[PDB]
Amino acid sequence: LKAQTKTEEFDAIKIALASPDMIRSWSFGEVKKPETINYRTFKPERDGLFCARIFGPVKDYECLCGKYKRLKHRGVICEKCGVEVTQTKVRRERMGHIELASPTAHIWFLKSLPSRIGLLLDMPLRDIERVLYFESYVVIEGGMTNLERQQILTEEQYLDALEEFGDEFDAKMGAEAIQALLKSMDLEQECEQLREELNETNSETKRKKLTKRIKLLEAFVQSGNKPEWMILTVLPVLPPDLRPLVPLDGGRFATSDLNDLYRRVINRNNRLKRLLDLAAPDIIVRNEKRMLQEAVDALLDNGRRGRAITGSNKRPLKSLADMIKGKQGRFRQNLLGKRVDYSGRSVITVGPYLRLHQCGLPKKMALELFKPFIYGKLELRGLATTIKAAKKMVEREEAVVWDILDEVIREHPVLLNRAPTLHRLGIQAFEPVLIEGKAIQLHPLVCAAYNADFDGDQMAVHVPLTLEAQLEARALMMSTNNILSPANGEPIIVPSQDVVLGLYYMTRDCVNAKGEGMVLTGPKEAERLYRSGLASLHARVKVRITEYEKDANGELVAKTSLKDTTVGRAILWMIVPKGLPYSIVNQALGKKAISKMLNTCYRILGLKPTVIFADQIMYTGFAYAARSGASVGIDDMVIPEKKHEIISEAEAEVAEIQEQFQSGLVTAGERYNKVIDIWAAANDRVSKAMMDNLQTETVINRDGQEEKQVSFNSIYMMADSGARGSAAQIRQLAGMRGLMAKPDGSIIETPITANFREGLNVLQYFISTHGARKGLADTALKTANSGYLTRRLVDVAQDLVVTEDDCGTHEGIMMTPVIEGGDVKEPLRDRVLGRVTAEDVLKPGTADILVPRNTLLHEQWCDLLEENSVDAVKVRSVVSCDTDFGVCAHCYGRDLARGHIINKGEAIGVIAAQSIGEPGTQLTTGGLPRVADLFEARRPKEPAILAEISGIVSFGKETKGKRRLVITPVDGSDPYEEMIPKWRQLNVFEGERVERGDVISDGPEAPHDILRLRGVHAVTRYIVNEVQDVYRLQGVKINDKHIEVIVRQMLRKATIVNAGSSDFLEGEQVEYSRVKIANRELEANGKVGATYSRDLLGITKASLATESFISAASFQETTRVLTEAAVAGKRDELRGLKENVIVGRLIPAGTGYAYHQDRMRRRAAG
Amino acid sequence: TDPVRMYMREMGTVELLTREGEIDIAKRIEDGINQVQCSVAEYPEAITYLLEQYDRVEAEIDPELAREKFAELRAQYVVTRDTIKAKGRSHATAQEEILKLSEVFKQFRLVPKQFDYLVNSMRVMMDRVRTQERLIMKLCVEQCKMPKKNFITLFTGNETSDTWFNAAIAMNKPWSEKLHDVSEEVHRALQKLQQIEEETGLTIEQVKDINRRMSIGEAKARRAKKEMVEANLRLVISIAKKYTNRGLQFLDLIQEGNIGLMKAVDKFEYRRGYKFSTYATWWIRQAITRSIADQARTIRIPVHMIETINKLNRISRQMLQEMGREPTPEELAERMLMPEDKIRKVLKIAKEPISMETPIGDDEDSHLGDFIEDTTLELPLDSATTESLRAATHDVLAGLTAREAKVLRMRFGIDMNTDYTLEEVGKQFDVTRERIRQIEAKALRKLRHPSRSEVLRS
Ligand SMILES: CCCC/C(C)=C/C=C(\C)C(=O)c1c(O)cc([C@H](C)CC/C=C/NC(=O)OC)oc1=O
Ligand SMILES: [Mg+2]
Ligand SMILES: [Zn+2]
Ligand SMILES: [Zn+2]
Repeated sequence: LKAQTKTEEFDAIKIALASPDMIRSWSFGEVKKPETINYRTFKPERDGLFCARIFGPVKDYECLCGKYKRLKHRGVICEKCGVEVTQTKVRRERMGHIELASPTAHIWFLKSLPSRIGLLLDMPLRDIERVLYFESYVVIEGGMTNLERQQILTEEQYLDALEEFGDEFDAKMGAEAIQALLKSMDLEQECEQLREELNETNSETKRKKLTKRIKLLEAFVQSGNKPEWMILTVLPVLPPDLRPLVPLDGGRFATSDLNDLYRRVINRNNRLKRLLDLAAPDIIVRNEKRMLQEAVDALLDNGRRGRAITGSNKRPLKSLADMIKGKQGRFRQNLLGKRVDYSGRSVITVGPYLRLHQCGLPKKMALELFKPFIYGKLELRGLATTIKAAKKMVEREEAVVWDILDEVIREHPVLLNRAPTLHRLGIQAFEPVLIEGKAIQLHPLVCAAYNADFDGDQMAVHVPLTLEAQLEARALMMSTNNILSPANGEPIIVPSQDVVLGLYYMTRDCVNAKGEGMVLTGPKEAERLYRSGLASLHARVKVRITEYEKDANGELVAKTSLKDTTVGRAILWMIVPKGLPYSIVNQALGKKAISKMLNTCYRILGLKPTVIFADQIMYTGFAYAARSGASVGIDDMVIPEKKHEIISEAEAEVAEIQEQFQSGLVTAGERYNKVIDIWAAANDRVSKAMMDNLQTETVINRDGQEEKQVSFNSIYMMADSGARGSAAQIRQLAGMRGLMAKPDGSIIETPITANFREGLNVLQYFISTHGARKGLADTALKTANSGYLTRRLVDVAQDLVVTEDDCGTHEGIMMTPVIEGGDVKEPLRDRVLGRVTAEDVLKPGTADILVPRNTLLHEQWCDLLEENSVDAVKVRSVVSCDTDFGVCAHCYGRDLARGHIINKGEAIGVIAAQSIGEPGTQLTTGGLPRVADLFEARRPKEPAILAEISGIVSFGKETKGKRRLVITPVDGSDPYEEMIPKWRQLNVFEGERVERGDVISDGPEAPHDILRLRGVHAVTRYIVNEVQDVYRLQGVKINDKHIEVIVRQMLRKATIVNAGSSDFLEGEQVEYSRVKIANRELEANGKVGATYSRDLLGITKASLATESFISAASFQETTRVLTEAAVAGKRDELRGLKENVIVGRLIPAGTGYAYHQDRMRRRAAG
Repeated sequence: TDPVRMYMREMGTVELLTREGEIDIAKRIEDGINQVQCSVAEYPEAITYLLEQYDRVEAEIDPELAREKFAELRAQYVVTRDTIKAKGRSHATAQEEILKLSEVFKQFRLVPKQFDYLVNSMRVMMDRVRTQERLIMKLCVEQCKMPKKNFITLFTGNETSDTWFNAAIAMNKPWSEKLHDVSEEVHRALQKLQQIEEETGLTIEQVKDINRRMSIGEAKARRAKKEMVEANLRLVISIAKKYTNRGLQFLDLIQEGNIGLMKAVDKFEYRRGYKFSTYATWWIRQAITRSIADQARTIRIPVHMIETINKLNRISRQMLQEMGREPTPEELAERMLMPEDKIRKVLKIAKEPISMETPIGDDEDSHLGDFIEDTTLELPLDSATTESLRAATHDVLAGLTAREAKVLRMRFGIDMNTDYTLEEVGKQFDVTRERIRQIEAKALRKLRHPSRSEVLRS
């Protein structure tokens, strides 16, 4: 039964140090000349940094001398010119090597911060260099003599001390030393010593340093690597066709910088190699070596010294180092992110004949896009002899092909994506409708997801090729399945703006209208009553109608009624489907309510019949708009009748407060602060002036006297509807327009009292600038900042899939409605819908299991919950989820844009990360960074302290800059005494027992504590309840899960407290423990032990702890990761997401979930 | 901190000189020559080798004159061989013609190449001696458990014969009896040793000393010159401070300089009142300039090419002000020995030329080479068709006589390997040649119906 040898579905990646022999396993040869190409006959001279003799033929299947040019003589090597003939593709694969005159030192490990060559020698930085540039000799194995090994002498000393001990000690200088040094040390050794001293001395700086040192070490041993290797003797050179030497037009040339850089090492080396044979004076060759080690590090990570310039050009050259892709951090940096075939884009417009599952793509793009499918399909039906020609037909745009193409298209969706791809919806699959124009046409309803208007936004398109994709495209990405924001249960495919004006319009009622009070059979005769010119839309009318209600056993029950409604609202009811209450359209309908109508149709008749509703909800919503002829002309913007009146009234107050100020009844900061209120009040009144008047003054009259009703002025109906406007903005059209604050931040004690319908005067405008400018500026930034944020989250969620089914723990968190002092800042129902419980729920009274253990709370359930007065709930949430290395479905909850519980595999991490960082843009200590404060885990400036331990308190010693405070346990050993700076105000009661985690100073508190002290179900509520005050404040609906799930990553680490097998103090993944304690619990031995303590880790600091090193080395400092990762010879067993993408295999979630699983079992399988 | 200062500061140990320590050395050098010259003047096989090649270069600069001195030399040897073997004047006065001969050896120079050979040849031959010698000790001292105290007293006498071997076994000491287990080995090493006494034609005993006095003589001078150069670090810089930034970075020219320096010290002769420096300058300006031009641009380039350039570069800047405008290659070549395109061909290989990793816009910080399209690779719809070609064609050959098909396909490698000569295609099939030709043409006659391939054409 064979292993293998050849090539195979490998997995996982090993990185490590590089044996010289091993390196030589790589080179097809030693570059040894600094030449390039010929100079006249632009051939490549062998053998030198481009060659063929080594790297490969230039031209597919062709020897260099050229004796052998046939697709015949392949693996042959020209007798003359060291060339196997093969494709030229090798000279982009093959590598080289060079032998060095002097062993020479690897700049990554010598400086990539904690210098491996450093701490491994436990020998300081400054010296080694000192040894290297030949400043001073260093001891090595001095043996029983007079001196330590890693000790160092000056020349003279070395000489003095040479004369005393002839041999029997060793001292060198120059690379070889360190080379000498490493080869020679034995690790295994120090450790056991290091091991003891760890045990011999008990001190925190120490075991911090010590045990932390050792932990690095035996890692190295565990690697495989050899520290003699951190030094270079042979150097691999990257293949030529990647540091190419292309010709340009006008036959100037261009190449990558490595070639300069290369040419430098080669040069020095040789001349040096040369020098030896001249037996040149060691004063020079010393210098030479010193130069070589320059050229090298020039090569490798230019920037860690004097920074070799670019030749020719001022500017600095490009070191391998610099050419690492991903590269990033810290931080940035986007990744554009490869370009791509089958793709394109343009300007986009409306298209409202579009049924939500489609979009209008222009004949012309659609042509060039699907070109091959066309080439094939053409010759299949055999309208074309052969493709060559098939091309010519489409080249010719023959009429036939247009018809054809239609065929290729039929059920063939394409991808449509817009500007900054935020949440997964930034890409949505449509079926395409062929179209003239070079515009893309958009389904309006969708606009609102992408965020696209039509003032020039361009959306770009893609093609799903694979059979697969066409399903992926159709099942998941297809327009329709995305209509519940995965951010937050509500529909996202709500009635936008143009429309709800129409709807709102219809579902309205004028006091005394063309038909006030008749009665019609049903809407059928209702509309007929209209297009006939007989009724007004909104003339009140009773009508016969039927709603249905599927109240009974899954079953649809009908019901007729003489509902007392309007004509419009009648006519709408035509659109509504079955199991909906007429009650739903009875009223006026805001966009506020009308999305809510939509959700409901979905949570009761579900997808399809929610959808086709929504198109029809639109199609209509436009039509009565256009019919209504709403439009705005100056006359609509009513400046309240009494505006100017008050102004002068409050204009009074001020001359008053002035009088008093100069009479110094009252002060300046006083006065100011006084005045500015009254201006404030006025604006509230000149606000609520018009709004009181604008609102309703529609005073009209039926049969009798006068009645007044909610107006029909064109603009009210805008804001009233939710189409557009904000009474905040109105107030700027009619009444006074706010107050401007000058740049200071310091608001100006004289509001912009005029408005838009009136002139603005110079000065009015002017102050008005700075503002709108600052604003623009803000947005420009908040958006730069929103981003870098998300980049971090997804950086850290991500590798997180809904893996386990139901972890099966009873452990959950406790939900209360939010109640911020006054009124409930947010209901308990919103919080809890969609979660799955810990334990069965009892009524008010008891023995009454309402809901049983873990149930997924639907709407009904809730409604049941709300009927019973029910009021707080323990719930399953992913910080609870016992499942390790994933997230049980049950611990989670339900959401999707689809309604039912999460399905295994979905990538909830990302889709968490998304729904946060996305709306972040619109944020306003506080606001955005105040957010980063949550997740970054930053202590505030001045943090409270709390009852460290429960137990009675007492103050000991005195004021010595800090008062030691000694808590005293009723039972336990009392000794807790903390040293506190008393130059801040206390709170605690002085002879009082203090429940650990009480307020012992007041002011902000630092989460790590709350965690540590108060608890997880505690902290975990802090992070959210407080992230939540921000978004909530901003009308921004994000559901808690997501945050929790971030939080979860925050606390991936934990600190042990005892042992048996781990290493006593260490900081480790609650993961690996949760597994390892298990492996002792009934497993091997109790041994013992171990216990831990959970740690709060800042997101960013969380991320950079990825089992996957590829993953992580994309987020932070890179140069580091590799450097530090290659030394402990890590392996990356894949599994994570990105890493699989980089190396471009298949995603282990999504679809690819179903697949990977199928393999991981075969790994460790027999 | 920074390589350059180190070199400087390193050089800081001034160690300046006057005329005195100047010449004072030059002899110290020269001694080590003779001392070694003399040292080597001593070697029979150094000279008997001199004979063998002489016979090889003469069996294949005035030849007859060369034929003459070889006689004086050739004469003076054979006599001396008898002042040994005939043992007249027991290496006292027979010693003297041995000396006369060596004198003959001590005059005139040669070719440094055969030299380092002999130098080597001696010492490699010296190797085999301590080669065979390193054998006997591990086999008697460490092997026979025999003390090294007793090994140097008796072996040292001869170091070739077996006088100590069979005299350390009869001493009836406790370490003696062990010497037997190596009797096949000791016999074999003393053999090759005396053999060297035969190959060398000199006692292994006396052959060390001479080789050494070279070796030291070696040091004396080695040591010496080293000193000389260190004197003039400062020289090099000055001048090398000239050639700077010329498509070559500092330390480089200067290293090279200290080569050009270090060279000069060799070819010199202090017996020349010409003062040492200005003899350096040349040999320094030598390497550092000739250094530059051949290794400085990313494409090499011949010299004259360099010069023929700067001829232009200078002229054009000379030309410019003449015609305070602008110089056109016709004009420029005019002012020239030069043809013209020959010039134009010249222009193009200047320019160093630009780095692909140059920045261009910042449309998304682009890079140059982010834009160089490939030209090798084949288009997909371009490759695909090809695929249609083999097929649709293979689609056709089947419609023909299975005998003709294999006759075309042979002519065109198709589905096969090398394209078969439209002759030798016969020869394989016999019925040559013309015979087959007709068959060929029969194919082509079918293109009544090639609406397939016809179209795969354009
Ligand atoms: C050497 C150490 C770093 C390794 C990397 C990052 C190497 C990157 C190369 C070689 C690319 O050129 C490249 C790619 O290979 C792939 C991509 C895609 C845009 C993937 C980016 C997002 C990944 N996924 C993620 O975040 O989880 C959701 O964009 C690139 O620029
Ligand atoms: Mg826009
Ligand atoms: Zn060849
Ligand atoms: Zn769970």
